[PDB]
Amino acid sequence: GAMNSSNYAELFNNDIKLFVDDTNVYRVTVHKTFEGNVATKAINGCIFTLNPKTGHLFLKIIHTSVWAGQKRLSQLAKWKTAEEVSALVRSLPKEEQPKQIIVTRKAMLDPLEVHMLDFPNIAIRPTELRLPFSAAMSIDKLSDVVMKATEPQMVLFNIYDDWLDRISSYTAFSRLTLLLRALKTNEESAKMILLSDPTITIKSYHLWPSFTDEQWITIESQMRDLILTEYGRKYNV
Amino acid sequence: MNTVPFTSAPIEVTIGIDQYSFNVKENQPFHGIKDIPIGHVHVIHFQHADNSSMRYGYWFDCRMGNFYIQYDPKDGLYKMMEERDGAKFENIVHNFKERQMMVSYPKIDEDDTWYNLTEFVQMDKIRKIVRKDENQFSYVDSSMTTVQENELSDPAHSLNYTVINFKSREAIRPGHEMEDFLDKSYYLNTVMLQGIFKNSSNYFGELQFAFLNAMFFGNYGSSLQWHAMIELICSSATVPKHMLDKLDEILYYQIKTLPEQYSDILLNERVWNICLYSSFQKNSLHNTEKIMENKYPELL
Repeated sequence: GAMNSSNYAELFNNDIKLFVDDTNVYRVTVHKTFEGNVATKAINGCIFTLNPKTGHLFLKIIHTSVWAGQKRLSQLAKWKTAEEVSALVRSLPKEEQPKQIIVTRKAMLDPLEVHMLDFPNIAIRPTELRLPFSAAMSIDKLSDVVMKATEPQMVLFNIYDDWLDRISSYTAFSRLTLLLRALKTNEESAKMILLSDPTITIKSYHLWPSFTDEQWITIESQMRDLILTEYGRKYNV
Repeated sequence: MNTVPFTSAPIEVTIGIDQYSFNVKENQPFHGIKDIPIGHVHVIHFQHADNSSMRYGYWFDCRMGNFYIQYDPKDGLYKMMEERDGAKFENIVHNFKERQMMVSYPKIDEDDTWYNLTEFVQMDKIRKIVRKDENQFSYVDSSMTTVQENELSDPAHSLNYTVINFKSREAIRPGHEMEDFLDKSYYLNTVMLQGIFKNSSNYFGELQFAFLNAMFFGNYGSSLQWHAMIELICSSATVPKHMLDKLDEILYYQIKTLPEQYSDILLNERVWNICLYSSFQKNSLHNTEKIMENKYPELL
């Protein structure tokens, strides 16, 4: 069934599962043409496939050449996404294939379902959670590798860095989702928060600053404060 | 003109013959239906006055034999049976007509309804859906489930319709996932028409039979089958022009005959709005669309 607040700890049991998010697969700029009509230019995108228990990220880069001469691109992008998910599963050793894939948007159910007909025992699931994974292109290192690519490419990461060495999946996921929620609501402030102190660096093999435990508390509180402030502004509360 | 005699009418029952139906009172002297048009399949169905659940009946064709009805008090129902003694059968049927205890199949001569609803229905195909090969006629009731329903229990009593499933390997060629799911012409034309049904008339036959069982017995799985086969055609970009025109006719007459009051369970909002208005074939069902709008614009 659908994933929601009630069955949320299932994410952290030992059943392998992946979240798939397609919000950044087809990315365009919108501009005006010499004649004054509107036109789009596509930029590179990505699929955000993530194992919430282990932090492993299957960043499938979607090159703009994919779209050349195609119509109904926003529709194609769902199927292209399902295709790349299926191929990734097929690429994995059997014991590593997921038992579940959770699509963060309901319109992916049918394309994935169809592409996974070879995998009838992988359960394709929607979610009622409102996950911030679209803010993934607010993480500087991911945005960069995506925008630089010259071909289709799979770049692998751990989105938790080395956090699990000191905290549980549950906590690591809540941190991730709070950072991205902040990023999504006010990226300028969110990033300010993360980098104000130049003495805290990002390891060349990491995505986020090497905060101490005490410094993560301060950060997470600063991020919470950010998210609440933005809410009053949006709704005049 | 053919006859289906009844031994007796022991319990109060509403008897149907095709789209017609008569109330018959407990031990009212009723002894069959005469003047039944040779040339088509037929269905004689029942609903007991005490149990307005379980409609049941018998598909038959009088070219295949002399059939009669006989209430069974052990099993509690009107049973169809075959009489192999032609002499003995003409004798019962003549004595009953003489005594004039039979209703005449009430066909208006202008009326092509039953032809139109049964055009492609063949007894030989029915008896494959309802496998019971020691009888020439076929029993169906309200509660019989289909083979597809069974898969997601007793197979001796199953409706062996063709299984249609749009999210299946049958339906979707490897590598053409998106194309085949959005345009089912492959599935319709190669898999079903050429592959399984062999021709369009057998397809339309099962569609019509599926409708009819939904209409007469409220068979839910029959209703599901009927819509599947409509949707399959209406979700295919490439359909023979002769099928499109025949479908529009088939459907018109089915919508025309449905009881007005039943349009809520027998008609699938999604499929119909999809076929009439979203599908490739939106523009290809002008009579079905005209009649749906003027008669059930609420569903739409």
